[PDB]
Amino acid sequence: MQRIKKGDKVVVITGKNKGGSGIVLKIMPARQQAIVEGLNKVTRHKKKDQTTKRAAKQSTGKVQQEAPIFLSKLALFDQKAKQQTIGKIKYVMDPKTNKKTRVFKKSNNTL
Amino acid sequence: AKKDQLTLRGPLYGNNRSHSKTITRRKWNVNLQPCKVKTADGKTTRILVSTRTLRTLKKHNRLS
RNA sequence: GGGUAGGUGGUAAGAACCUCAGAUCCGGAGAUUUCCGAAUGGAGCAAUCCGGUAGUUGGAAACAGCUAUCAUUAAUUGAUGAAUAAAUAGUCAAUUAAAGCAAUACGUGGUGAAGUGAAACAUCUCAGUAGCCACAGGAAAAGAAAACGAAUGUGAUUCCGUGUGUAGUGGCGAGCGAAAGCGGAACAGGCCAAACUUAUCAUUAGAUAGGGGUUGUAGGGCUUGCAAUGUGGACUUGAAAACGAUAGAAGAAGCUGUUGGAAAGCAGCGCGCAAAAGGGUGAUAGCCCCGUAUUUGAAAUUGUUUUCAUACCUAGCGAGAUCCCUGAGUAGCUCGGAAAACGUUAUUUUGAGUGAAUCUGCCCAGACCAUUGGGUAAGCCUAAAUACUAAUUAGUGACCGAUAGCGAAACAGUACCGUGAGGGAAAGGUGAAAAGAACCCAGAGAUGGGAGUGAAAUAGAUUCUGAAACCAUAUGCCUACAACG
RNA sequence: UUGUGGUAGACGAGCGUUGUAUUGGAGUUGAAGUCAAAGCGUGAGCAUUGGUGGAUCCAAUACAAGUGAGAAUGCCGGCAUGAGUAACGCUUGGGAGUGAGAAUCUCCCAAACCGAUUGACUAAGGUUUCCUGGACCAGGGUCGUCCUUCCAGGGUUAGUCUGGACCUAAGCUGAGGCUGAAAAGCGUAGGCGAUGGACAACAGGUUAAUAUUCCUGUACUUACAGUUAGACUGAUGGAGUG
RNA sequence: AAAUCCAGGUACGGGUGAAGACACCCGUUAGGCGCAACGGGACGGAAAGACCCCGUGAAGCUUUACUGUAGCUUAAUAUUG
Ligand SMILES: [Mg+2]
Ligand SMILES: [Mg+2]
Ligand SMILES: [Mg+2]
Ligand SMILES: [Mg+2]
Ligand SMILES: [Mg+2]
Ligand SMILES: [Mg+2]
Ligand SMILES: [Mg+2]
Ligand SMILES: [Mg+2]
Ligand SMILES: [Mg+2]
Ligand SMILES: [Mg+2]
Ligand SMILES: [Mg+2]
Ligand SMILES: [Mg+2]
Ligand SMILES: [Mg+2]
Ligand SMILES: [Mg+2]
Ligand SMILES: [Mg+2]
Ligand SMILES: [Mg+2]
Ligand SMILES: [Mg+2]
Ligand SMILES: [Mg+2]
Ligand SMILES: [Mg+2]
Ligand SMILES: [Mg+2]
Ligand SMILES: [Mg+2]
Ligand SMILES: [Mg+2]
Ligand SMILES: [Mg+2]
Ligand SMILES: [Mg+2]
Ligand SMILES: [Mg+2]
Ligand SMILES: [Mg+2]
Ligand SMILES: [Mg+2]
Ligand SMILES: [Mg+2]
Ligand SMILES: [Mg+2]
Ligand SMILES: [Mg+2]
Ligand SMILES: [Mg+2]
Ligand SMILES: [Mg+2]
Ligand SMILES: [Mg+2]
Ligand SMILES: [Mg+2]
Ligand SMILES: [Mg+2]
Ligand SMILES: [Mg+2]
Ligand SMILES: [Mg+2]
Ligand SMILES: [Mg+2]
Ligand SMILES: [Mg+2]
Ligand SMILES: [Mg+2]
Ligand SMILES: [Mg+2]
Ligand SMILES: [Mg+2]
Ligand SMILES: [Mg+2]
Ligand SMILES: [Mg+2]
Ligand SMILES: [Mg+2]
Ligand SMILES: [Mg+2]
Ligand SMILES: [Mg+2]
Ligand SMILES: [Mg+2]
Ligand SMILES: [Mg+2]
Ligand SMILES: [Mg+2]
Ligand SMILES: [Mg+2]
Repeated sequence: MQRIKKGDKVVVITGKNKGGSGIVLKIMPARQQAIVEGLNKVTRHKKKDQTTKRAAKQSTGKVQQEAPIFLSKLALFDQKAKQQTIGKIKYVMDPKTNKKTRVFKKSNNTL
Repeated sequence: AKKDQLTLRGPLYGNNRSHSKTITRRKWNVNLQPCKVKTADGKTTRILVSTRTLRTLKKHNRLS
């Protein structure tokens, strides 16, 4: 399975942004990146191009989007625990459904 | 080729040594001669064999 | 089958979809596989043209779709059949194999030079090398003594060390150079012909298919007895098990502060280890991530080994007879060559000619003869150690790091040169992240100057660092009566 | 105390580069590289500081070398000198327009050369160079708003034309077959092979680019089937013509 | 653009010198730098002299040079009575 999936809450443990909590919107496995909303906001200088029906307007000024972040800098956020902390996860397989599930190793919380 | 038809024995390549031991490549050819071999009273083919094989056939009462 | 939550190959954003009834992706097994090309229906200037035959569907037929088949050679079988009665030659049909390519590498065989050295050159060397051709194989070749050789000797072949640069061989010059013995790697010995016998061929068999036999301290056959039902193979089919190969699963351990754009660096306090190999993460991380040590797992295909059964092959010691068999244009010999270290010679081989004997036999022990001794030619097959790497997996380097390393780090045998064979380059690095510079000014525009992003824009796509030669600008000094390495 | 010129040459002692092995040390508070400066050594050589640079490097003792560049009419790359020099490879003037910019682009009027040709149709070859619009990185021996250059789109219509589905010449290939150490060479029957033979379409119009091909008009030729009438049909071979 | 180019700030007379000097010795002359000319010199440039000699160099050709050989011719022997 994968450490980070599309949807789970995640934070950053290194870089300029420390303790930045967000939701992963999309995961690129090949480049080992991850787009997390609200973090790594870059502002491309949007030019103007008019060669299509939609390009006839293409209103783009100082649009702030999302920059991808290396998957190593991401860490899963705990929610079930009363005192939330950042830890590592296991890949135990519960015989109830025989499906692999991530479980933290500093607690007993699933996913 | 200049070779027997019963056997496959062909030419023999060697050296032509003379006085002063000068080397020149030469070829010994087999004594190919025409002969007719009867086989069950028929097919008297005019095969081309060497004299050695001809002598063998003669001593074998023309058997091949 | 594995495995998930993403995917629609790269220069590549966007549009439109697919995907939790399990996608994309990885592995095993299959399906489809245009035309040229061994090309093989015929041709031909390769990737084109022109068909025949037998079916089947439309048409009223020509015709047009949709299928299968149609080359040559060799072997076997059957039919037909000339000169010429029979019979062959030939013709036709059916079945089975062969064609070709490559691994710039190893093997065998045929053919086979020259540059060069000898300080010239012809014998000789180079060299049985290069090249040309034929045939393979996973290795090939060789192979079970008519042997070595001088002894109370060894007992197939192959490869390594030594014997030794020794005995020898050489216009005795340049040079060439073993075979014994000894120490090692591996080790395996089998099977036909003839006798004798069985059955069948107008049985003129001198032929076909069986039993019997495979040799040297001679063997086998002929007749007559004892002991045998085993051990072992280079061996066929099956069944079972084990060890693997082709995807994978799990896989421990860290926070704080400081410089900094960014920590993983530094410092403090800790922790894990059968994991301190490595890669990435904004600098230099055992504890951030992927992994590694370790424990594991295969539906399907495939490799090795073992066990059981089952085919095939595989068996000792006597007696008497005194009879038969033991590989012929063969071994020798003569005339020309060659192989062996030998420049031809005892041994091996052959183009021409001639030509033996049959265990009281034949060959050998460097001319040759006698004594002694060794061995059984003229028939075949043979695993292992040995030679090599185009390719698949893992890994290593006191090997290279864009003039180096393969000619080729990039789309290189490309661009390009030549009618053709053939010859044959150069060229890598923005930044952690394109956040690749919106906007303003001059300009026709590229572009430049600001602004903005960024730690850095003198990192700006001309994109790591940026040397010298070379070209320009400038502070200071000197230079227009002056013969200048 | 005696000495210390020196080529060929002999001998001895050292420096420097890259990497490896053992020790220690420095480095985003800035390593290598790289530039400058008024330093230290007997020599190869070695430091200090500052600028640029952005991640490795240094000292000691040993070890191994693709280990030291000024010359080879040396190889490769760059840049000078000659020198803004020779040369720019046969064809004039003006008006109007476009354009930011015009001797060179567009149009018009002349002018000058070709006129058995610089005119027109095609074979061979070339392979999109053809037409339209746009552009002025590069190429054009100047310039360029323009080009046979570049970009985007488009363009080649056959029963009668040129060649196959027809035929042969020189010649090539060639089952069998002959010859030859091998590869192969020769060659019969067959099969290819035009630069030749046989074979039915002419006139006009149309698009920016095609036209005996598309359109209009009028024709012709060869096959197959049905039908009417007449006739016995007559080749893979013989003969004539070709 | 081009061949060329050791670095140049590149006079003349007599002498000297590897024997014919822009550069040496002794004298004479000459302000710095161009442009257009013409060729005296720079033993000017282009071509590792083709002439000559040397090399125990190469190649072509010739002959009663040497050693061989294709081909031609003669004899023995086998096919061969
Ligand atoms: Mg010779
Ligand atoms: Mg599946
Ligand atoms: Mg020679
Ligand atoms: Mg010599
Ligand atoms: Mg010599
Ligand atoms: Mg073998
Ligand atoms: Mg895992
Ligand atoms: Mg882990
Ligand atoms: Mg690390
Ligand atoms: Mg003998
Ligand atoms: Mg020899
Ligand atoms: Mg005996
Ligand atoms: Mg003797
Ligand atoms: Mg024998
Ligand atoms: Mg290279
Ligand atoms: Mg380079
Ligand atoms: Mg070409
Ligand atoms: Mg700028
Ligand atoms: Mg530059
Ligand atoms: Mg640079
Ligand atoms: Mg003055
Ligand atoms: Mg004066
Ligand atoms: Mg003077
Ligand atoms: Mg002076
Ligand atoms: Mg001295
Ligand atoms: Mg070192
Ligand atoms: Mg520095
Ligand atoms: Mg060197
Ligand atoms: Mg030059
Ligand atoms: Mg100049
Ligand atoms: Mg001049
Ligand atoms: Mg002039
Ligand atoms: Mg001029
Ligand atoms: Mg002109
Ligand atoms: Mg003019
Ligand atoms: Mg005129
Ligand atoms: Mg013309
Ligand atoms: Mg073109
Ligand atoms: Mg045009
Ligand atoms: Mg235009
Ligand atoms: Mg121009
Ligand atoms: Mg028509
Ligand atoms: Mg034809
Ligand atoms: Mg013609
Ligand atoms: Mg036209
Ligand atoms: Mg120049
Ligand atoms: Mg003198
Ligand atoms: Mg000379
Ligand atoms: Mg000579
Ligand atoms: Mg010579
Ligand atoms: Mg004669």
